[PDB]
Amino acid sequence: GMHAIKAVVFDLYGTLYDVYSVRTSCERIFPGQGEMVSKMWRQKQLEYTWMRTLMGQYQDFESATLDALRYTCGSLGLALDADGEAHLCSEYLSLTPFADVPQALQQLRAAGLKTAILSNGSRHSIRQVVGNSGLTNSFDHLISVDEVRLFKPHQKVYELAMDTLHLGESEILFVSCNSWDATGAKYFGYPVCWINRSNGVFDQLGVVPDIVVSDVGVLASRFSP
Amino acid sequence: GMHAIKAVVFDLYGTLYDVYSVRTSCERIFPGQGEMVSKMWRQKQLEYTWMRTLMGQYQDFESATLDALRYTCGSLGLALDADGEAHLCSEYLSLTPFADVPQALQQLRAAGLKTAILSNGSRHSIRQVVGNSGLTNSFDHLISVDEVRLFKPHQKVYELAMDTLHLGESEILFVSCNSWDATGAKYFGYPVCWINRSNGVFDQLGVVPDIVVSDVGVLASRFSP
Ligand code: NI
Ligand code: NI
Repeated sequence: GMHAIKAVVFDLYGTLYDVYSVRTSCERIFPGQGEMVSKMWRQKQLEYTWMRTLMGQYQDFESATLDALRYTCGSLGLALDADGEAHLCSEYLSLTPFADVPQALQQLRAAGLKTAILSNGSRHSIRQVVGNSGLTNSFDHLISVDEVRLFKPHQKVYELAMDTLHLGESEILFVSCNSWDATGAKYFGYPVCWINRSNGVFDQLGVVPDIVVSDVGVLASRFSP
Repeated sequence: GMHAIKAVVFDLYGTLYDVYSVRTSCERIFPGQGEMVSKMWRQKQLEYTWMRTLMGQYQDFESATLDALRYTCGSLGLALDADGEAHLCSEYLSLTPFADVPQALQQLRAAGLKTAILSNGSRHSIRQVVGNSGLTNSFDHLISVDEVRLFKPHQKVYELAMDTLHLGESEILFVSCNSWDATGAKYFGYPVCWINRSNGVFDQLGVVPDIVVSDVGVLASRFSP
């Protein structure tokens, strides 16, 4: 009556879609160095979300992406012209979905559950990545931190899931591959499922995730129509 | 009147003291993985400070340091017992000052500049780092984030320098090697010095620092007795 999961809420980047899709195109421009440019870019992208929220300087995710691209190349000593910048950025809008995700999502819906994305992306960025993958019909709501002008893991961002879904905290399973994000949402109050894709270890940020699985299809296997 | 620099506020970790001085202890305990352990430990320490602040779950710098150390080891498959934690964690209370630092501090006071540390450190960790290196006399104020229960670069942290100095925003030159920290102060309102020791590039977080030098020694040489 208040205690059981009714909605599954996903982060977008790194749980549903692979942010290192962009390595292929970094590789073209910087031969030999696709992994490392793209590993740094993502890291500093996440850092800039954190720093701007802590500083009171919100700028949307596309902007933070560019700023992080620019730092990363200057930092690594690499020239990138305007056309490079433009193309590598446009590439964040067409990340590949992880291979378990489409079927996982059909089964979550088949088990009678609402589905939503809660993400640092702009409204546009989210619609591009989901739209470009053809999984537009798989989600009931697509929620952007645009709505509050603060990034994860600010507590006002997690609040948007329950307010959009009109559900209690215990009714929402928040799902993420990133520990620090599951941890934010758990402190907000949602039960949390950590996807441990990599065989790693949870953050020591004071909280143990309710559910741990190796992939979204496992998560899906947990529910019954 | 209220437009000229009167004090120099330093941050501690990575500007005054080398956070990688723990490297030799780490390499002894984890042979062949000591640099990695020292890099990741430090990076996850920073991320936990930013995470706790953003999630409203403050815990002091020493607690963060232990958390990060346990994460780091779990993540690398390195086992560590209770005594090894306590050992390595104690090493962080004894960081090594950069070469240039003590004499640069003697030279900045010799100009009638007030001098403070404003640090993410706890009241104990600050005293212990500054104290064990015998530099306690060179600072007029040791200020910890403990008085606000908020880590950098939250704007309330940067406020404490001007309140404790009883000075104007334009009369404090905040000095850090960490551009994200220099960036946070600048949005605060203080003029910043970015010390660029490693020879890199400043964050694309929308501000440009006011002075750049390569050393605190070089900075000290800009101030007349
Ligand atoms: Ni119930
Ligand atoms: Ni003046």
